[PDB]
Amino acid sequence: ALSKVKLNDTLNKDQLLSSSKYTIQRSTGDSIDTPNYDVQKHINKLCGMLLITEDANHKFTGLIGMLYAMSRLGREDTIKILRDAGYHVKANGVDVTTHRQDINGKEMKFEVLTLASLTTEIQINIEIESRKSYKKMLKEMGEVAPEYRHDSPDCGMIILCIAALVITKLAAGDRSGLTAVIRRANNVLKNEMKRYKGLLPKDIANSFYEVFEKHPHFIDVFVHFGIAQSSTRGGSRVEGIFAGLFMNAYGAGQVMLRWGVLAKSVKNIMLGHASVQAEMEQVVEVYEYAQKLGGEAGFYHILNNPKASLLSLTQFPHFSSVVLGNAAGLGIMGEYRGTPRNQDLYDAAKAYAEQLKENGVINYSVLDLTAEEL
Amino acid sequence: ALSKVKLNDTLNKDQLLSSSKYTIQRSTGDSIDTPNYDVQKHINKLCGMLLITEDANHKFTGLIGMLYAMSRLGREDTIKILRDAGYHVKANGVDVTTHRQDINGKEMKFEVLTLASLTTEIQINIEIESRKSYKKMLKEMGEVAPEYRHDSPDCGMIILCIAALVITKLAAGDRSGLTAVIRRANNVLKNEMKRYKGLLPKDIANSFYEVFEKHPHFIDVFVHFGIAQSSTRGGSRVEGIFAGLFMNAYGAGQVMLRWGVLAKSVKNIMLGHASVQAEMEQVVEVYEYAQKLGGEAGFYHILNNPKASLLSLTQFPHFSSVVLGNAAGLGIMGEYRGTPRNQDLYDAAKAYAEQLKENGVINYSVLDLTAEELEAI
RNA sequence: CCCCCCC
RNA sequence: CCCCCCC
RNA sequence: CCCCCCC
Ligand SMILES: O[B-](O)(O)O
Ligand SMILES: O[B-](O)(O)O
Repeated sequence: ALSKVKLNDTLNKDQLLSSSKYTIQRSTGDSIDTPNYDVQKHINKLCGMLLITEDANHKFTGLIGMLYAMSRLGREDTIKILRDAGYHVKANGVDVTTHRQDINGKEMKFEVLTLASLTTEIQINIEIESRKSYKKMLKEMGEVAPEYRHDSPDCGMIILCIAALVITKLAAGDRSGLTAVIRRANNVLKNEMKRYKGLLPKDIANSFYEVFEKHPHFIDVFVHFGIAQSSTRGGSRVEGIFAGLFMNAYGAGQVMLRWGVLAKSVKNIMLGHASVQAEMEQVVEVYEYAQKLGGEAGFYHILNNPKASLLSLTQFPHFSSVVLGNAAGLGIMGEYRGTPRNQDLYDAAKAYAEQLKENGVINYSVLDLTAEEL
Repeated sequence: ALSKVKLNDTLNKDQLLSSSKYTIQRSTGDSIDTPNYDVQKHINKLCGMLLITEDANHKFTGLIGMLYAMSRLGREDTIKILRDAGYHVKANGVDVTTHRQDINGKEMKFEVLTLASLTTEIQINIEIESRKSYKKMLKEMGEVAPEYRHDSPDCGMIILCIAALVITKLAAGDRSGLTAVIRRANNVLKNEMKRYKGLLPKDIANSFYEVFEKHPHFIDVFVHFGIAQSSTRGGSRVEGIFAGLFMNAYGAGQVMLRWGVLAKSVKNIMLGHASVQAEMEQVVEVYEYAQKLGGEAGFYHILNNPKASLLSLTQFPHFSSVVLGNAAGLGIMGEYRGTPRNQDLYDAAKAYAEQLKENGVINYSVLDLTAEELEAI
């Protein structure tokens, strides 16, 4: 039978990768700081110091943010996530030590962390500049409220909130999302920006973009932290904001998959086209593959998962075009940098979708109506 | 087939979070007082002291209320709830000690608790001001009845009754509910307010609002206490009031879910609309998800559970609008701060719902009627 | 190669 | 982001 | 909040 002449390449390719007899292990570099729960409070204070600092130097915030996420996971778990990801790790133990240095003649004491990635000389400067901003703040308002200070438990998570926004736009893979990252960091997180002078979306977002670009293993660390954080029973409102923003990243780099379901849901006529119907057998394969993977597939593009390519609908020019057309006709795309391979099908689908948002007839068969006198 | 082109994002997102291989542990701060059952009676007396005090300082009532809830749970269980929630806890043992201090020259004895959160100096002042209010009360009525005194077992739970009302309106997350909290604390809990001069709904409600804002882990403690309390076989009438008020919180921050079932139940015509029908596949996913979670989902918004966002119907502009319309047409909303994304669908649904409350024909097929002679009646 | 919107 | 009523 | 009769 001609029905038997088929080959499920999408499923078979996944099968090949899922059933590997051998494994690779990547060298991360020299050393990774793995802070445990004991150091967590200190990192939160360090995060707060950057947040209180007016016109702060967010060169290290991306890395500091990562340290806080790791301190929440705790040494044991963070090492486990690094090893499970496929990395050879030389773990550096983070401990609190008192450093004595004479700044402006007067000998001063500082509580610093034993970090390889962060110098003790740069750590003291974060505290130095924060104290300047704190005394200026104390001079302006007399007494500083718990909301405006570096001590606040929200501090670490506030920084990680923009990290969740960076992760949201990593699918583009070129820092193009930065504008949207800043925009959203202003709409959401508005109250947080009021309390902290150092909450500079652009500055912090670039720092995280840099850390994820320079250290791709940290993106795996963050994604797994975010999931672990989102597994919690409850928490603060800032922790709720983070969880929401982190979940906005789920399904990034696979918008066509969701827009495809939309086109079906709105019943765009162009889906029934002969050239679109030819692709159907194979488009179902990818949808069934996406269904099979479940939650796992959500962060496939964020973390550069090799199997992310398998979820592409771009390989089907006709279906992608009607899907993209429907999205344009419903006015839901833009400035989406996706181009339709078949222009005629796109234009036809865009036209029908534009006509759909003008009509709308009531389907009385859906409702459980008895004696109708309507 | 085009029927196969689907993706259950709601279910998959939950699956991802439910199957986490790794865990986070949060630092609560420095120390949390974990009082055991032995200290429970003392806290109830302290609660009673604030309740007998005319124009009492309810600055610490939110925290004292939490201590009573923890003393009912008992050290072991409270530590367990804190650890299960995802918090690193340095437990402080609460013990009763006698403190001698000379107030107005005369050396006085006081029974105080070894609390980190509450100073022994502030504890004595609660007792000092209560004694003043007690002697004034003794001068007014001669003999003080068991209902009017601080000794009463209801005291601790009376304070926790307004804590249940605060928890009821935490979904708004901005203290906006305070007006309703006070209002309800007057309708319900009316007899309790008669017996206690210090039962100031506004003052106590703000204290609990503050404690839940400053210490988010305490909201987890309270919710779990409330469930544990509501698991009881029986109790006092005040304990019954609490249980009822605590259960009013179940499903807060998810009113649209319940109003959606209402729209279906009343058979609002606008549900059959083309743009509403397109969303249907996905709206069922969330309803089935809510059905799957069961009782767990009830306090998802109260405790800032990460998965609470997944229960939102706001992501479906058309369905939400008809649901909100039906709620307005039936006159059940207001002043609900929810805005319909599709105005035309809302107005159409509001109109139909208004027409529904005017009609009403009897459906005789529902009843198990045999030989019908009602048409003659 | 894949990706690219909004929230 | 989510939420927001009444009881 | 719930409840509220009779036997
Ligand atoms: O543990 B180290 O090497 O002191 O940082
Ligand atoms: O147990 B403590 O430390 O005495 O309160």
